[PDB]
Amino acid sequence: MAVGEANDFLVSELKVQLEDQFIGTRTINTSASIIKDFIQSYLGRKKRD
Amino acid sequence: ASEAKQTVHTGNTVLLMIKGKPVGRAQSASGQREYGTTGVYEIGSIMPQEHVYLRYEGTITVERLRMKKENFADLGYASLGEEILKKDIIDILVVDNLTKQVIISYHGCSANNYNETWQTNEIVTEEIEFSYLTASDKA
Amino acid sequence: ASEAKQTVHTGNTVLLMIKGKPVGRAQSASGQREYGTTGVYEIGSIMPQEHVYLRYEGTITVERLRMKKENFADLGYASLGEEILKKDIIDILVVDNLTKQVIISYHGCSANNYNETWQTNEIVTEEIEFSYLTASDKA
Amino acid sequence: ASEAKQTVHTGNTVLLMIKGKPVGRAQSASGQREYGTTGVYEIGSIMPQEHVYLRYEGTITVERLRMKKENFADLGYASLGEEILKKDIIDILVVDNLTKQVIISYHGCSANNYNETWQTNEIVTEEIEFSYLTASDKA
Amino acid sequence: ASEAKQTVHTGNTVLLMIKGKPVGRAQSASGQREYGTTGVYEIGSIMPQEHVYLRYEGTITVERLRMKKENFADLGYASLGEEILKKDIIDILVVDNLTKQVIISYHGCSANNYNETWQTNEIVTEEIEFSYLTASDKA
Amino acid sequence: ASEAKQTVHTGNTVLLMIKGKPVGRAQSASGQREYGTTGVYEIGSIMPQEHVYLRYEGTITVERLRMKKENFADLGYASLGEEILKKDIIDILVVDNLTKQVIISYHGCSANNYNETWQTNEIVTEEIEFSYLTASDKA
Amino acid sequence: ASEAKQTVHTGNTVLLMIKGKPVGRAQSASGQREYGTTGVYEIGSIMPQEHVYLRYEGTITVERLRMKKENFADLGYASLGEEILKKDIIDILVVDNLTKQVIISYHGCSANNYNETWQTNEIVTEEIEFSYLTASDKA
Amino acid sequence: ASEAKQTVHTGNTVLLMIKGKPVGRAQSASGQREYGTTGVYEIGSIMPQEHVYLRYEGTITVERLRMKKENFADLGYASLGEEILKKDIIDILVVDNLTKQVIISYHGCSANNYNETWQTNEIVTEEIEFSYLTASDKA
Amino acid sequence: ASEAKQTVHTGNTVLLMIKGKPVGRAQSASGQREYGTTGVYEIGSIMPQEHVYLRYEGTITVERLRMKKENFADLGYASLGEEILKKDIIDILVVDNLTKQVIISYHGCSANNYNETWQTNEIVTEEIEFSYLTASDKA
Amino acid sequence: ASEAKQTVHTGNTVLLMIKGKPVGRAQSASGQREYGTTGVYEIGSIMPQEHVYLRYEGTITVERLRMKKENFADLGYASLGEEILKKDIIDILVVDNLTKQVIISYHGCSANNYNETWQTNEIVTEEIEFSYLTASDKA
Amino acid sequence: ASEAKQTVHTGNTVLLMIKGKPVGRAQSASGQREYGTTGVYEIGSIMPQEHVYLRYEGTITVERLRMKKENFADLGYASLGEEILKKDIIDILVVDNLTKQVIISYHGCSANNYNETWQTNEIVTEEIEFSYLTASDKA
Amino acid sequence: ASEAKQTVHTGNTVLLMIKGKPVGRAQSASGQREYGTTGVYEIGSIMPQEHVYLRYEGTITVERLRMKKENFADLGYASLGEEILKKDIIDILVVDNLTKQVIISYHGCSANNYNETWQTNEIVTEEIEFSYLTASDKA
Amino acid sequence: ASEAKQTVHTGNTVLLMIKGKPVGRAQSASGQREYGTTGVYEIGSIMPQEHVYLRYEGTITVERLRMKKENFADLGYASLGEEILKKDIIDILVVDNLTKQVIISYHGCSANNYNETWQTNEIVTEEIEFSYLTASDKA
Repeated sequence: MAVGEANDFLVSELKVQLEDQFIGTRTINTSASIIKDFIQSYLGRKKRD
Repeated sequence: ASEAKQTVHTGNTVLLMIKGKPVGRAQSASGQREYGTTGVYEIGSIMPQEHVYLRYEGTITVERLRMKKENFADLGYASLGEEILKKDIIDILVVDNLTKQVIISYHGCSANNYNETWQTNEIVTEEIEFSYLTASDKA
Repeated sequence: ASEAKQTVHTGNTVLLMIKGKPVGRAQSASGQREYGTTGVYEIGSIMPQEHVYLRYEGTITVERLRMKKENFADLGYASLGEEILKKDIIDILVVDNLTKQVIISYHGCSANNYNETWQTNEIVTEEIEFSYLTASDKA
Repeated sequence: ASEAKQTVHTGNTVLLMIKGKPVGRAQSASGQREYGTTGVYEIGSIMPQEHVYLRYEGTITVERLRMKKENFADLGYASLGEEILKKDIIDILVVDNLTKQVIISYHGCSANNYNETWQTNEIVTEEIEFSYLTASDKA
Repeated sequence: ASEAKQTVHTGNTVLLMIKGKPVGRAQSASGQREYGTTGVYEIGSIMPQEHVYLRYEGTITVERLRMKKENFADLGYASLGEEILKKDIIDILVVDNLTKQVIISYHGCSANNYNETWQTNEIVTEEIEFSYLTASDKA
Repeated sequence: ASEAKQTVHTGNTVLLMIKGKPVGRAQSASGQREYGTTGVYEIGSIMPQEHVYLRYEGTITVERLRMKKENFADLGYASLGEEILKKDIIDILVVDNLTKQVIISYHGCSANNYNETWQTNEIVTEEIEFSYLTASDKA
Repeated sequence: ASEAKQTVHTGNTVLLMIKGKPVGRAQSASGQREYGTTGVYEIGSIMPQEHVYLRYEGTITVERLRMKKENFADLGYASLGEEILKKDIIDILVVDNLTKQVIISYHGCSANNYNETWQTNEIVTEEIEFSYLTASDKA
Repeated sequence: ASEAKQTVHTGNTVLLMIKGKPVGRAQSASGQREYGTTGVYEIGSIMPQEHVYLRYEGTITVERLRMKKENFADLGYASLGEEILKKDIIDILVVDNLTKQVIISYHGCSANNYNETWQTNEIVTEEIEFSYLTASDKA
Repeated sequence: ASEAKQTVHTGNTVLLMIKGKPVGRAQSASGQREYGTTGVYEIGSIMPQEHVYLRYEGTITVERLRMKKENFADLGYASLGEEILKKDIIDILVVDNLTKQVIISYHGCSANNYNETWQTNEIVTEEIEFSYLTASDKA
Repeated sequence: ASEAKQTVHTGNTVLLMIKGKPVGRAQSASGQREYGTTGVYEIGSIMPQEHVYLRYEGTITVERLRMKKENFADLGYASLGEEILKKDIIDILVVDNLTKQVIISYHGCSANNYNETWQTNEIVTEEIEFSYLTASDKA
Repeated sequence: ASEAKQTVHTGNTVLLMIKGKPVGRAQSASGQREYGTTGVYEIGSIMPQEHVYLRYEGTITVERLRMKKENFADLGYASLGEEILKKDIIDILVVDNLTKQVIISYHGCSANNYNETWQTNEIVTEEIEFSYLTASDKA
Repeated sequence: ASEAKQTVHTGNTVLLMIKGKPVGRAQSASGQREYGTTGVYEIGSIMPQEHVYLRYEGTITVERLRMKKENFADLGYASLGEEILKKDIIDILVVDNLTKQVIISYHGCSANNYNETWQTNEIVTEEIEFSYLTASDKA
Repeated sequence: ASEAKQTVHTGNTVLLMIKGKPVGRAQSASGQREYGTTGVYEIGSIMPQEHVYLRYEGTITVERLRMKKENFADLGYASLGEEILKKDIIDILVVDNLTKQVIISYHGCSANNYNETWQTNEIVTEEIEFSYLTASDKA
């Protein structure tokens, strides 16, 4: 139960931030290399605490 | 000839980028990084026995002309007073201008000082400085 | 670029206003700020985990040709010695020359140091530095 | 055209004056003034709650060629050794050259350092510095 | 970085409260507490078999700038001379600003000692040390 | 800003008085008080049941530059030698020079110790301690 | 070089644990021990005949930044008020974060004193002292 | 400024004298004096009803550079070994230079303790502490 | 002088090699060393009799144009943050371009500070500084 | 200058040894020793007639960095908890490196007290204080 | 101006004389003085009331081309190491070239630092700095 | 100026001797003396009626760099271990190296404590305290 | 005309020499020398009573291109690592180029720092620094 509960929270909050970062689709300058970085920025924060 | 064929970076083949946004018309930027390295010492010897890493210190400084519209203050990415209490972390990236691919990334920047200058015959200029958690690069 | 179209501010299109009076023939001005940012460190990791703000510092410098009249002393916005103790809170604004628009403002200015230059073969300059409670802009 | 019609001071339209005496042929002089301003701080806040004036510090520096006759030392207005025990206060004034009217006054000056320089192809020059009780201006 | 998300309390976020009213211009608050612990020793063995708590001892010190009005003497939380014997037991709380939420509380403080300071050119400051029945936190 | 707005007392505005006479060149003043609070401790509980005030004790120290005339011994206050037996009870006051408003009063001071300090290349300084009966808040 | 070669322990790699849980933002830890050694002295000789161990005593102190959540009182370890009577024996460990290898263990700690420090423009800090029964070397 | 008109004594103007002869190269002189004051406490009231002077206690310390000749041992004001028991009571005075006018006087000093120092590359220095029957000033 | 005959080394005939890789397009490098030499002094003589060595310090600086690939990060001989803690001892050699001969070598290099420069109208430079255990040459 | 010809010992040449094995990364060693000397006083004379040695007292303290392995606890020269009562008396020697030649020796040390320290970003360090039967040197 | 008529001193009409010998081919000289002036401040006023002198400092610098003979070493007015300790008080005078008149004099000169320059493509300069008891002039 | 004119003793010229032998590399020497002066106090008067000398006590400490040969233990003076029982009375002298003139003598020294200090990257130092019977002034 | 007929030294008429060896192709060298002069001060006076020499400090710096063959490192006269333990004293002499006669001598030099620089379009350069016991000159 609790293994799934953490997963559900982690996925919702990842979506909550992507809803700003890239779902805004603000330019065609959004290289995949920045997508990889932003993911690692999210992972770094979840790893830190 | 073409800027993609040289083996070395220069100012005009690089683009400053920020969360969801290209910055542009930046003058310069410098990233300082230190590992606080310290040398272990022994009796019976004058040479250091080894060197140990102790603390990661680092800063990024940014230097830009004051734009007439949607400047740093209006955007708030460097900002003033007790609004700082509600200015979250920023990520700052240095990107190949022709390809839009990352050269390096700074994680977790937040302000350290923010200054400007005015003079009669000159451009209004701004100095910004952030402290950050980690530098990085990947592919 | 054409006069109205310039996408960067300049000394030609900016003028300093203090207590509702323009500071004409200003030589320069510098805004300076520090947030006393400090990093939180731990045993078990080299880097700071997060940074926090502790004490805000604000400062502004102003240079101005010594005016025959309506200098800062005559203005009543600066004074010498035991006259300073009878002078209430001052406010300073940076105003756009073309649009009549506040560019930034400073709240609760008070003098820090105030300095002269009586040189031969040169124009006399007054040099002043203030502290303020906060820096601001509201478009 | 005439020096009286400009709205700004310059070196040659100003005359250095001293008790009962015009000085003349001075190279430069600077008057430093500080109010030791300090910012009160609170818990629950990062901004300073107010700024308070604490101490009036100030100095005047003077810079002149060594005159061949009736120089500073012969006059004694900057002087040497344990004759300083009997050198009373001096008042120093900065005066409009065309009108002989006061621009500012320094009350209560007394020496802080006194230096000279000699070199083969050059004028003998002198540096003097006094500390003073109050700056002032009136009419 | 921002106040809502930092994991460590600072003097910048906390507010100090007394009798349901905030403290003005507190410079510090220290709280020292002892349990007088002692180790149960025996013959036949060198180290203690277990420790026992003997007594509760509480101390708190508050350092404050001397407000022009409504200081501790004017506000009635402290008093000079005869008057302390008339005063009631007083409650002091620590409270985060953003939520007005109690962090800890010193249930029923009472004064021990009172220290004040005046100096040339410089801020007037106070200090009071209290003792308290109990200290506790909830929510 | 002005001395008519600042919320905190400063040594700048504060004057010092003794026997209804103001003190010249007073440097610093310490003010200590104790109410000998003792905790009433119990069998059957570790905490104190209440705190009780028990013996009052205070001390005021005054630091002053040795005046060329009207020092403490030349003025007739605390002095050297046999004359201490005939120095009667004397009161001290702290005042605001801006309005001549009394801050506090030390009722019925008496001398404890007199320190005079001479050091080469330094101003002569003094440091007298006084015991006093009561203190009071007025105005 | 790497943390897998350096010959000396560092706070960088060392982690701290209590009740089988790691401590966040631990700043410093002191560890004292005494074996009350007494010299056995004689008639007929000036030197000691031998040294004997006599009473064991130790102390561990832990310094920590006040967490916004799960501090020592909020986590349920050493706390304030009556609840100390019901805080059972708890063990502390020092670990290498690289391999999770135990460095040392403090068997059966108990609280001695709790210091909490608040200062304006500084991070909130804490300092708890614990007595412990035995310590051990493992791995 | 000048010696005749300053309102504060300095080490620059004062001269120290002993047995009607000046002291050579004195570095400091401190004079500590106590009256042993005590507060008269009662049952039925917490504060003292009045203070009483109990005892006179006098101390003076003089720090001096070790003259090649005519130091305290050579001059007979102090002595090593057996000899102090032969020496008389000695009078020390403070005297302004310009008028040879007594400021204070330590009637009948007598040595307590004597301290000397030698160091590499550095000046040899002395110190003597005396006690005295009475201290007084007139004219 | 002719190419092989030059009796002085130059940047044209020297290239830096690190872990068996040449650092092409190096801008500069500086070697820096201190022996912590200290002199032994005495009473009885002004000069130091002999000098001794106490702590050795070694340092080397390197500047290099930021390479599109095979920069120090990509090389694996430098890295950022928590990547540095996984990187073993590095060795650096200075090698003659014409003879393929070691000019000097450094043992046990570790990074101290490592710095960027992203300027407009300029080539990007990496700026690095290392500590090492020892400096050496063996022809 | 060179090691063979210097006339003064340094921490650079000495090596510290224990039980026939060197000490790793010792930072200091201090040795304090007292003879408890007392002066034989009489009636009829003020100074002592002769001094007498009463007791031998020996102390030595060693400060060391916490080796990852083979520290004092791991190596068996010191121990935590119960174990010190099992350990033997231990010999410590000082020895010049170049000749492996004993300088002094602490015959039969035994532990008194043990002190350890962990800190953020910083080196872990130790300290042990011993007492010893006798100290002697030969050859 | 004509040769005798120049109302300002120059290096062409001034020459340095030391112990009755002219220092020909002097490059430069600087006279430097400080009076250790200090301000007296008070509670009750922001400004210093009066300033006083505490310690006089005198210094003079001299630069001179290294003479094949009759340099300062050969002159016997400077020397190296243990030769300096055998050299009596030196006096220096500044003398007018046209009138043979003392311009200023220095009393009791002694050396402070004394320095060389052996550069290629340049003339060798000796660089010296002295302290003196007093500076003076008597026309 | 020369060592044949200066009026004050300096560690430069002063030599140190023991048992008629000069000490090499002596750093510093302290010399304390007490005459246990007690004030004779009265009923009917607050002041002392007279002061009387009562018990003589002195101490001399000597600081020295550990010589490679002929240190205090290797030379046969104060030493370690049993041999202290057989170290007879020994005298110390202070001398002027210029003329070999005795400054003072410490008659009949005896050892009190011996400190030896070893620190990494520092010279080995020592600090011995001696009690002595009498001292004397000669020449 | 001929270099022997001028009365002044220059770089090309001087030859750097070392034990049994001419150096040659040196760029520059500077010899710093200080006497640590200190001014004795008195009460009753502001002028220093005399100046005393206290310590002889001095250094020689040397600056040379890196030679292709038999350089400083290969010769070892400035050298690296823990070979410094076996590098004896060096004497360095400055000699008339046409006559080979001594101008000055430095006794007892040993290293203090040793540095180099490399750059693309430039010569490899070296900086060396020694500390020495005495400067000197004779005939």
